[PDB]
Amino acid sequence: LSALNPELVQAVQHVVIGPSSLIVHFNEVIGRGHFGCVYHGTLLDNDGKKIHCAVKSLNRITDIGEVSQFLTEGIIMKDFSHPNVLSLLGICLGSPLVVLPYMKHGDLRNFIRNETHNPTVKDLIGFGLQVAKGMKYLASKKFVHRDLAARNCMLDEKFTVKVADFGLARDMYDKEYYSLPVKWMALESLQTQKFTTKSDVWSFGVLLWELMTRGAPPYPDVNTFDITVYLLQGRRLLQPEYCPDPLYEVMLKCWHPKAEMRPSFSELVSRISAIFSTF
Ligand SMILES: Fc1cccc(Cc2c[nH]c3ncc(-c4cnn(C5CCNCC5)c4)cc23)c1
Repeated sequence: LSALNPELVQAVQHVVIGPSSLIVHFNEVIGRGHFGCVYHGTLLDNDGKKIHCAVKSLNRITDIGEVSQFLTEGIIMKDFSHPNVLSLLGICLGSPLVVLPYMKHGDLRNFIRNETHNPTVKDLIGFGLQVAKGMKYLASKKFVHRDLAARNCMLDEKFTVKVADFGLARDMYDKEYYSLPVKWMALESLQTQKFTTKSDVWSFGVLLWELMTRGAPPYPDVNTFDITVYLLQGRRLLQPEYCPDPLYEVMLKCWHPKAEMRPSFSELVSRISAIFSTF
């Protein structure tokens, strides 16, 4: 730790959580191992208020070169703050730690799939509008997500959706064993391996479809290899049973073959809030 550049150490100070500010409960995992080694933690603020948090041990980082790089992704993610984006509470310098807020209802996909939960069409559209608000913010900062899907959004105790699985919160589903999300990808990303805000808009379209079907898998009868030819033929996901026609018009616009013809996230927020307001 002494070996790190002093000007870089000074730069990351605002992101660092001191060991006397955090109680990590290494004896209790969050979400029955489905999110890897994520533990409950208690973070103390400047006034001593207790904050329930989720603590991820970043096992991939070993050498000083990697520590220095992760320190930069921390500085960048710390500047990202919005009600519909998962915030980075801080980092701890064994393994470096990533401290994230605790999300009572886990991931959005599992929540909408759970038989015991009964969100209305309005509630589902509200979740979609929340995701659109989070993405409008990321897009405003020229940040391209590359893996937007319902499994990658989280829900807190107030049912606020937080876009996640980006920056230091990426590989959210990395499970350890002892022995590309092509169905959410824009046609041009499948052909070029390049990603833009316009390819996030296509992905948002599929997540909208996921919300309106209460988490059904997209294109269940189509192989990942066959998705390109299927999309090139002009075939698209069909209108869900309980989905308003203007909302399906929105989804279809997200899947337009010409990237420039797709709505921006600011247009999606405008259009979806107008639809939400009719309920
Ligand atoms: F972008 C990320 C990067 C790394 C990790 C993570 C995961 C993560 C962060 N904060 C969390 N806070 C709570 C839960 C969680 C899991 N399951 N549950 C409930 C669900 C209802 N049943 C009881 C358990 C709550 C998971 C997380 C995200």
